[PDB]
Amino acid sequence: GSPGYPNGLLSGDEDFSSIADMDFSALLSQISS
Amino acid sequence: PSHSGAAIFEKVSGIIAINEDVSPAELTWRSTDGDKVHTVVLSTIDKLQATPASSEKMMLRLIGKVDESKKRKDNEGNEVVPKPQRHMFSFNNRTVMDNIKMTLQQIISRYKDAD
Repeated sequence: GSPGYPNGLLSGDEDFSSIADMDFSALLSQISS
Repeated sequence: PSHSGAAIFEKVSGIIAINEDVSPAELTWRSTDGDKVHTVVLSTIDKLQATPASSEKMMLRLIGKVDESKKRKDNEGNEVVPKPQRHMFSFNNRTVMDNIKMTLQQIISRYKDAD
């Protein structure tokens, strides 16, 4: 379609690695519900 | 073994380098020119987690050393344990992260035996 610029400054920079820590434990194990 | 490749840290893209033959080996991220620099001493690192080739993500985590024997409890007496800090690096290829982690993994296993 059309390219765009993603924005993610709703806090800072270190606030996305706290929720992306719940992201990393599901990748090495990977379970389907 | 390559020790150096290409990594992103804090949304600023740069190049990653491993520091051996030095005082305890350190994983040094620098900016694409190298005006910005971050350093990970592996004698202070316990674990490392990287994004699989099946994962939508391109990243590499570095887990720091924490003292978990200082187990804390809340007002009711519930176990609240302080967690280690992890250092992430974004990548473009899985063949690099697995080669950086490979070296790293071989560095921490030296500080894991402590001789």
